[PDB]
Amino acid sequence: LRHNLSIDGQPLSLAIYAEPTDPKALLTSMVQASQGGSAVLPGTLSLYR
Amino acid sequence: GLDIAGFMTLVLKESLNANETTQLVQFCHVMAQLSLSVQTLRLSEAELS
Repeated sequence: LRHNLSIDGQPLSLAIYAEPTDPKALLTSMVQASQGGSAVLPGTLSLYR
Repeated sequence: GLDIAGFMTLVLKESLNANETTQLVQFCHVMAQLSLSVQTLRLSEAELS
């Protein structure tokens, strides 16, 4: 009587389902980087044409 | 305890070291560990840079 059950202890009020929050999806993206050139070496002038 | 200069000088030296060869292989194992950790974490080029 105190816990509001039946004669055999079965609950008189149906327990709520408590539907979960459920998982979510994941995402990824691209990443870039930048660089410069190398020092220009003075070409040793040959004799050819 | 090896810098890059000592690194390639002792590499070009034909393993003329008693324990500094052990130091060099420890250096190589450390770089291998770092590379494998980077591969496992999938750390990207720009992030590492």
